[PDB]
Amino acid sequence: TILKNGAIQLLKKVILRSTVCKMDFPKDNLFVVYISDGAQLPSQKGYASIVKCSLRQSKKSDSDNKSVGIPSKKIGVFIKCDSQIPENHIALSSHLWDAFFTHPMNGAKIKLEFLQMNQANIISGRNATVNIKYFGKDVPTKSGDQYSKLLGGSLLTNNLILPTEQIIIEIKKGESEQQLCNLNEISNESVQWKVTQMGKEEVKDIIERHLPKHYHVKETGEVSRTSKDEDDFITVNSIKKEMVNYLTSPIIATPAIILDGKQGIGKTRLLKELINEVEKDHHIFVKYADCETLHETSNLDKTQKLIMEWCSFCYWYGPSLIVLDNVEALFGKPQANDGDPSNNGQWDNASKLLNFFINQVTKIFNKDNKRIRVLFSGKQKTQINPLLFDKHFVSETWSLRAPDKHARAKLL
Amino acid sequence: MKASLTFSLSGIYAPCSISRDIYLEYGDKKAECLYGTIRLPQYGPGCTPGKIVHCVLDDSLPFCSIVVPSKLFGFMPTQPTMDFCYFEPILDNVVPVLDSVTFLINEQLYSKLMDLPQEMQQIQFLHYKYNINSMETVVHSRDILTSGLCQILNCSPFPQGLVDFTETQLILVNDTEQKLSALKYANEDEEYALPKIGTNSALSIDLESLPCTISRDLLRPAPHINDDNSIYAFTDAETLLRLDVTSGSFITVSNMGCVRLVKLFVLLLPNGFKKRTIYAPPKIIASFPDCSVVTISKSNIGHTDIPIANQVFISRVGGWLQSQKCFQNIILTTLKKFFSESKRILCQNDLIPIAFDSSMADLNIAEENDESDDEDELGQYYKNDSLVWFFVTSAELDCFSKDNSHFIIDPNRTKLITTNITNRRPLPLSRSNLQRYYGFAETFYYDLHIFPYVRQLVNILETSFNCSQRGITLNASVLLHSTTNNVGKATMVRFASKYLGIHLLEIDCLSLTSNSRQLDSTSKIIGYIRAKCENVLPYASPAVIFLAHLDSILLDVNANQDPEAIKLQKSINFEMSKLLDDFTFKFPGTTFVGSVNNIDNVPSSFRSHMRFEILVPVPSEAQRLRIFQWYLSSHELNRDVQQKVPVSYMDNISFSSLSSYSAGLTPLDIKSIVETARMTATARFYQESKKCGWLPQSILITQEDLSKATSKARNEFSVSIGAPQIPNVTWDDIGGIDFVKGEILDTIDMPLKHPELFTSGMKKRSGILFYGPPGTGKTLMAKAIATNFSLNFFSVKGPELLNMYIGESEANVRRVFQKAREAKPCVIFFDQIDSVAPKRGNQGDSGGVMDRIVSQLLAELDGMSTDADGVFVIGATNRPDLLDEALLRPGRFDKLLYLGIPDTDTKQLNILEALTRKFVLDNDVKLIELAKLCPFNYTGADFYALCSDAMLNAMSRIARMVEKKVSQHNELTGENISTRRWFDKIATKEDTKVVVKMEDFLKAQEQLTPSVSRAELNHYEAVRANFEGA
Ligand SMILES: Nc1ncnc2c1ncn2[C@@H]1O[C@H](COP(=O)(O)OP(=O)(O)OP(=O)(O)O)[C@@H](O)[C@H]1O
Ligand SMILES: Nc1ncnc2c1ncn2[C@@H]1O[C@H](COP(=O)(O)OP(=O)(O)OP(=O)(O)O)[C@@H](O)[C@H]1O
Ligand SMILES: Nc1ncnc2c1ncn2[C@@H]1O[C@H](COP(=O)(O)OP(=O)(O)OP(=O)(O)O)[C@@H](O)[C@H]1O
Ligand SMILES: [Mg+2]
Ligand SMILES: [Mg+2]
Ligand SMILES: [Mg+2]
Repeated sequence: TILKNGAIQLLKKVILRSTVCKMDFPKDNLFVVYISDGAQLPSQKGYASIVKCSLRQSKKSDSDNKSVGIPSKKIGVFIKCDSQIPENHIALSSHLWDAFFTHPMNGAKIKLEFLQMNQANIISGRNATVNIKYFGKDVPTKSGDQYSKLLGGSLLTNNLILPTEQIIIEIKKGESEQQLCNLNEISNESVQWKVTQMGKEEVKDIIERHLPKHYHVKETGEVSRTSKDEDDFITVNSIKKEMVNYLTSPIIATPAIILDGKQGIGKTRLLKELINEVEKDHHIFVKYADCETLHETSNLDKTQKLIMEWCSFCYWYGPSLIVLDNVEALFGKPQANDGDPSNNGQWDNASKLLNFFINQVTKIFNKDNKRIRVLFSGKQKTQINPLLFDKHFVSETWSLRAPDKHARAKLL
Repeated sequence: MKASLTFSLSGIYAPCSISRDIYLEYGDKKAECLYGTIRLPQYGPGCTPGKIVHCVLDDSLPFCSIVVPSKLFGFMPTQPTMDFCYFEPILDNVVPVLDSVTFLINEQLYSKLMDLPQEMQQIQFLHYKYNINSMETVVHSRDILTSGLCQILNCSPFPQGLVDFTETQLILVNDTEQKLSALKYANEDEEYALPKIGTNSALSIDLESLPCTISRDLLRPAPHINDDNSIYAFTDAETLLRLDVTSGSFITVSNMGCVRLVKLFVLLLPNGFKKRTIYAPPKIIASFPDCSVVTISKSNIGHTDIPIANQVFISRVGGWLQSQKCFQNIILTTLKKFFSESKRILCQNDLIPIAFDSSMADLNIAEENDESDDEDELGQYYKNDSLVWFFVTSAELDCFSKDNSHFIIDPNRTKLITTNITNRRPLPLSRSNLQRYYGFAETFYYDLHIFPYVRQLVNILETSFNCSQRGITLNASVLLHSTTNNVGKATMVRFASKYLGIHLLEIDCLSLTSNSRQLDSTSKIIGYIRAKCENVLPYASPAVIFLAHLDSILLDVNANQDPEAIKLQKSINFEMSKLLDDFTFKFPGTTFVGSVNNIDNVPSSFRSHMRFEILVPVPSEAQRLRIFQWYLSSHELNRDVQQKVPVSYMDNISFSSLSSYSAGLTPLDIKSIVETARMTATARFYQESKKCGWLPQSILITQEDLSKATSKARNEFSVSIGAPQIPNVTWDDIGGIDFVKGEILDTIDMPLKHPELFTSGMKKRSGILFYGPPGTGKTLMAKAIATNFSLNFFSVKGPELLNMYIGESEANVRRVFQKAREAKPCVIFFDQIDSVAPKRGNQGDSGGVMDRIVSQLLAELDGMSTDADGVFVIGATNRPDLLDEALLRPGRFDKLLYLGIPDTDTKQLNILEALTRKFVLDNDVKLIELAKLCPFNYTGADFYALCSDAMLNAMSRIARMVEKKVSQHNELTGENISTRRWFDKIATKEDTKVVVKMEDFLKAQEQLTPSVSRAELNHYEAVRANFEGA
């Protein structure tokens, strides 16, 4: 397979699952990815793209304006080997997630194409310019030359975009290959630039794409992210140290774990740092929701739609860990006293929801042990709906306890 | 490593000869003999269990190619063999050593083994006789040396390993039953009967559904055509004396008016298949009826299969899988997934299978407006979950006049058709086994005998399949119920459906509705089930409609029956019943198949119409054997996992043990047990792998693990549904009670564990009460005797039967027998029974609630469970005379447990002998003199108080020591340090832990408090004179 230019030949195709490993070399290269030493590499240069994901469009016009999905716009990258990642996963560079126009997150699948560039595309001989169009308002432009350093200088490709401060890297000119281009070895004498000025009539056509703006809330953008409100935690009780091992075994007795303890003993912060550690160590995806917010709990159908949404989302991503805060408000037995249990019918409104959830998840879990797990939080093991225990949905368990004076002081 | 593989006639201890190149990757001076990892890929979905062999270099083999001895695979090379292995070299060449070695030999040779008069003489002769090498021999259980010789029975701590010829168990076993004569290495004794070479056709060979799908790689021929062979059938070399033509790659069958042409190929020795049958892919068996086909014919006309079909015709087969918009989108795109790379090869009216992943419903499968080359890569990431049949509607064509006998679709041709639905019978499980090919969550294969009610239900349905020839519409229906949840009703019906070859429709009433019974909503409930029924049933199949958990919809309200509540439900149940009748009138058969939990509250106005009322039990001990067999079956554990290590049980387990230790458990508990075991096994595996050393390349399961899990499960049951504070004490600690505890314990032992004397209709000592003074422990002995036979346990903690609501407070009484009946081998204990037992002749005042609860309770515990034998009830109260009348036969307790004061000096010593054991006893003076010193007026609580005082005083003495040492150390410092900063952080056992001496007992022996005055004992014995002196 030789492409539209005889300079380029196509070698092999694979699909791989995106993960985070926090290895990058921004002072050297950006538009690059790293692949396991077990995934023996046919070529260090290639093309990649997100495998687009969105809901079925199960309703006419999807109830919203956008008519058709934007194409993949696949980007060429360098590929470099490392042992530090598990098989078939990919480390995707920080300045590449933003090009793929979604927050950096272990999750969606990547396309990977392996490529040959022939001697027809070696150093020099096409001293091409590139437009650096400003896609949003900025200081009166800095020099184009500095971008040859600050983009690392490793690689480029036509029609590149960088939303971090909204610049477009694009060229469409004769006497250039208009493809993947080398840059790492190339002298700055062999390249030119246009720091092309602002213009609404140009940018508004690009803004017709899917643009769920990533930093729409004011935080000084990616330039400074003036929005931190979090920290580490004081490692008081080792509960983290047990659970993070357990919940990441190759296989588990049942899909569910329950976490309980006295009000204010610190469920929430602990869950946040369990999330963060799981999100950093072993490539598990998370989706997280609060019983306060999904106020559909007055109705069945839309709530059912939410549960099927979470199920589907999980099953399309990699291994994932669903976590729920104060589950009693969603699935708890609605009267703590049994009372008259609706003339002993016992099926009050709530339990239906939980039954549908357990049925769906069980159907998933019988397929493959990793595909989903769930982590409840509540006040007391025995106060949540016994039907949760009846079906043997949960087994292993932990409780937090009043921290012992020694660690308590070390916390203080 | 995907090493190339070759086989040799060489024997079970001939070496492997390894490839001359790969020796550079493995051969090194560290090992005197090489040992390598043998994993020949067998037919199967799972990987290969690990084997290990003695190895040598081969000087001659082609690159990356290996010779193996055939004998370890249970065959000689009489037929062609697989040409690759997943071989691996072993780091440091290390091998485990067996503790157990065993060998089964026929009686005649065994006589020679006995004629060898000593173990060392036996070893010396026989190892040389068998050409074995000392230490250098490595073997497996289920190695068979030769026919009639050396079946390897059991090995430990591994199933395979090295033998220490100096110190291993080399166990003689005599094959007194000649079982070895049943063993064979596949070798034929003679040429097979009547070869038919040169005949155009052959007969008397069957067809047989595959146990699983087989890869593109496992067939030796693999011609490069992108789509040519999907039907991919195969047969062993027997075909070569049936088909004379060179094992030709495609052959044809016709019977019953059909046409089939089938791609047919060889089969290899590494196999479990039987002779003389075509092993049949699903698409083959679906095209034939359930009637057998036993015929084959040679033809070359494949070139006449028309390479252009200018149009394409098809239809979906009807089924519940087709009715829903929330599936139609995936089904419609599955059309594309099908016809892409499904170049047709076959006659019209064919049944092509296709399958999909039901999770995918809400997902963009990322092909529309993506194109390029991704779709089969996602198809490599997915795996399917449910399967639908497509019917090959006859094409109407103009490229050729021949249209019916066979045609080829090519996706370069743009047509399809969607003629709504066609109706066709679904295949019977006994022939098809269809589930196991596509690997879905298999239904449990019931047998037709051992769960007799299943035979009842499946016959009840079969009535209406069979009566279809008699033309009568039988209108058969059934209504399943159980006294407890989790009995698998739905799965059992599913089984029946697949076994009989009959469609099934399923809807779950916990799911079906946007709301429960409510105002202005009966239409919103009932129309939904009406619509979803109408969408399929009158179109296609035998009529089978399954409704789960109907009690959600069909309910009856006795009280709180206000109009705005009652009128809706009361309309609802009829408004359904009329629809049920309408379905039974309009459609053929209309087999309603209901299910419910608590049967009592099904609407009688509905249930009267129903008929068979099958009650499905909790599984007996004889049943659950089959349950465990299923879940421990290799199929059920070597799936949902994906790491290459396989899992198995091993021969130390025996289902009998679990059958002894498992009862009162549902199938869900059994599954949870087995998976808890699998979790423990994998955890043990990886944790050991963290240490360098010998461990198996497979994960193994133990009886002690299973037992521990069973205890865990029974605890989880007791915590969720049973009582808190389960039976949890050593009977060893209830000292001093004598033949009184003898008669008690025997009275509760014998009906529990010698049932042949007790499996009878007469009364059998169902209840006991206790009336000793306080301070002799009744409450302890109750939980202890419960622990002695693992009785189910419920404690009435006194007055909690009472409640505010006159007219409902008695409900806790019915509850007691509800929970007892739910926990058949149970002990029910009313502690402080006086709290609900005044004088039965109470008062001439009002008949207040205190009388109405107790008399009703006594009457019901006299009048019920007296027939439903099994329960036991216990009561204790330290004051006899208030339980005056219920000591007569109508109160039935009738048992004289004056569990009172001790009577003998040794027995009172036996108290402290049973009690003190948990701390360190002094014996520098002997115990008996304490009993001699005691006035004969004390009880176990008193002897407890004495030992407690003594040991606490000794703790105060060691405290008064170490506090002095701390004070001295403080004076040796700033006298101001934190009390933690020395003796505690040093954790000095010597200065802190248990010490005692008998002089602290003798000093504590005076200061007790005998609050049971002798006047009290005298009064109680005076009552005993008429309660018990008889
Ligand atoms: N172990 C800990 N490590 C770090 N911070 C902690 C820890 N325990 C408590 N905190 C701090 O105290 C706060 C109180 O806990 P948190 O807000 O998470 O409670 P919560 O689980 O939401 O409580 P509840 O749901 O009972 O109201 C945390 O937000 C965090 O700032
Ligand atoms: N007798 C059995 N043999 C084998 N597996 C069983 C058996 N009973 C239950 N199981 C397993 O446990 C599961 C029980 O779930 P199922 O949907 O069958 O229950 P159900 O009949 O709806 O129960 P319930 O109405 O009491 O909640 C089955 O799907 C199956 O995997
Ligand atoms: N083997 C034994 N023989 C006699 N007494 C014992 C024995 N083991 C323990 N005891 C004592 O029996 C005492 C229990 O006394 P008793 O049965 O009167 O109390 P209880 O269980 O509170 O009573 P109730 O049945 O009224 O609820 C315990 O405090 C313990 O010291
Ligand atoms: Mg909280
Ligand atoms: Mg059920
Ligand atoms: Mg008591």
